[PDB]
Amino acid sequence: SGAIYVGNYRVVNRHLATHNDWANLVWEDSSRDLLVSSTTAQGCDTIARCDCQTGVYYCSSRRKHYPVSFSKPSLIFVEASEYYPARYQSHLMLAVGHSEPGDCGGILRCQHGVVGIVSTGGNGLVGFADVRDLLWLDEE
Ligand SMILES: CSc1ccncc1NS(=O)(=O)N1CCC[C@H](C(N)=O)C1
Ligand SMILES: [Zn+2]
Repeated sequence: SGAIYVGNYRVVNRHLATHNDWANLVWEDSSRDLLVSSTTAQGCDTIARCDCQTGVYYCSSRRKHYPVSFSKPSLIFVEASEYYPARYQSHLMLAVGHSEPGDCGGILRCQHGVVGIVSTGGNGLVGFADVRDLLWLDEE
């Protein structure tokens, strides 16, 4: 579990969105595993606007933040899970690191701010849904 709180927005994995998230929906995209809802209080996270390929992510299954090297956002095949059928997920970055299903939502960050959230994994890999292209998270 986990979310990004920037401005009056809450960014979560689409597959983990609550009924309150859907009832206050701003934008969702199943191909990216992302959903954004509106919030009453202002959040403290800042979004990175950069092309870093190194950063640090939070792994809840280890209670630890790990430094990682990650690939550029791409279209990657993701196997069938209890949340989606086998499909191509877009804007996904891969890294070598520990992950378990419940680790989804952990933040990946660089020196500039939040880069994305854990979305996929398995066998010593972890995948992150990038958010750096969503410029509208910084306004309105
Ligand atoms: C951190 S997710 C994870 C980690 C380790 N083993 C396995 C997994 N699970 S998964 O990769 O099948 N995942 C399950 C939840 C939905 C995800 C999606 N974005 O399509 C796919
Ligand atoms: Zn950066």
